[PDB]
Amino acid sequence: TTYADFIASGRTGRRNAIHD
Amino acid sequence: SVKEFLAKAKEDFLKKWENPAQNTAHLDQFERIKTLGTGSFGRVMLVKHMETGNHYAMKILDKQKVVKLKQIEHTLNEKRILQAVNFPFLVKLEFSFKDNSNLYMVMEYVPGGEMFSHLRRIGRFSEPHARFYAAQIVLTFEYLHSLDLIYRDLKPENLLIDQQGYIQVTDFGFAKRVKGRTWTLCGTPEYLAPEIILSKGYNKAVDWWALGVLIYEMAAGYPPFFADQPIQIYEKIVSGKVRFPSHFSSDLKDLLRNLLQVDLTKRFGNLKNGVNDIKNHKWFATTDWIAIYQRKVEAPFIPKFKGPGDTSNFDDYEEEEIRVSINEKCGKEFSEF
Ligand SMILES: CCCCCCCC
Repeated sequence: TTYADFIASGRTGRRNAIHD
Repeated sequence: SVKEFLAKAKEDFLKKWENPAQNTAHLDQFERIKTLGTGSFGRVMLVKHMETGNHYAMKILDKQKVVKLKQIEHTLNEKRILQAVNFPFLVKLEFSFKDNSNLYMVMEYVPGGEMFSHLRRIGRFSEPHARFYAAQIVLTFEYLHSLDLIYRDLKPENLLIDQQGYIQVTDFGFAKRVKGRTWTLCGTPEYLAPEIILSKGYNKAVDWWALGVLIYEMAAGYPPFFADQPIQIYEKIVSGKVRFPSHFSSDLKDLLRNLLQVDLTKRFGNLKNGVNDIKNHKWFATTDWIAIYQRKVEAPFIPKFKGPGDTSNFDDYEEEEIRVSINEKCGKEFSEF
């Protein structure tokens, strides 16, 4: 399931901003 | 009536924008209690103001770290804007000052935690729950954009829940007052509009794209574009394809198709009718915009409150010293702060 794929991913915690 | 509100809001703002408050407190007036987070840059600490006993959320930036990250202008943007705005769903800046080492913005403490926490734990919000929060963001962007401001970092991490169950937007580190187009690559990967990824000049339409992402994430429990690495998220965003859960209503999917629209002449928020294309959409037909603004609508949930100064709605973070050098750092770069 898409939910399972998300929960197993490395980006379910707080996400940082980017910049260059 | 909306126009008249925004005219007045603009004259109020411009007075503070052209004459910013500086140096309205000092560090020694606050007792440091506990770290509440990290934002775009720096950290946020729960503090208590001795003279009143009020609790506040104090954002701390190390001036030398800001310089290294090339965030000088963005930081001056953040403070100048925050001190000039005034809206129910924006966290209020109470004081700002600087010392030899750091910059400080003392904000209202919003004890209910980040939406992020609540959303991940529950899994997803109901459509009516998502709509209540989304409405508040629609009104906030209506306000901000009317002041020629672009926010550029909408996400659940930046949306705090107050003791009435309403949202307050925190962290203005990428907010900018710009008429016309701008080019800085900034934001959070999952929330970036295609035109940012593809290094085009862009405008406030990026905020409306980000609203699409947020409503999706609130109603699905995961973002419309996710992967293990940012590059893979960007390939998904610029592909032109989105999939909705089967539980999304047809009205929700239609809204989202018009928000997550790669084509700028078709993206809602960015057409001749402005924010009214969103406010008048069928998904929002039950929304009484004025009662939302007045905080008269009953919230989906009220955060648990254990007392003044309670942080149990927030994650724990490693505590770091507030170090103040005996030598002034970066004085010229931050002179207007
Ligand atoms: C009569 C009050 C209207 C409030 C609308 C707010 C627009 C951002």
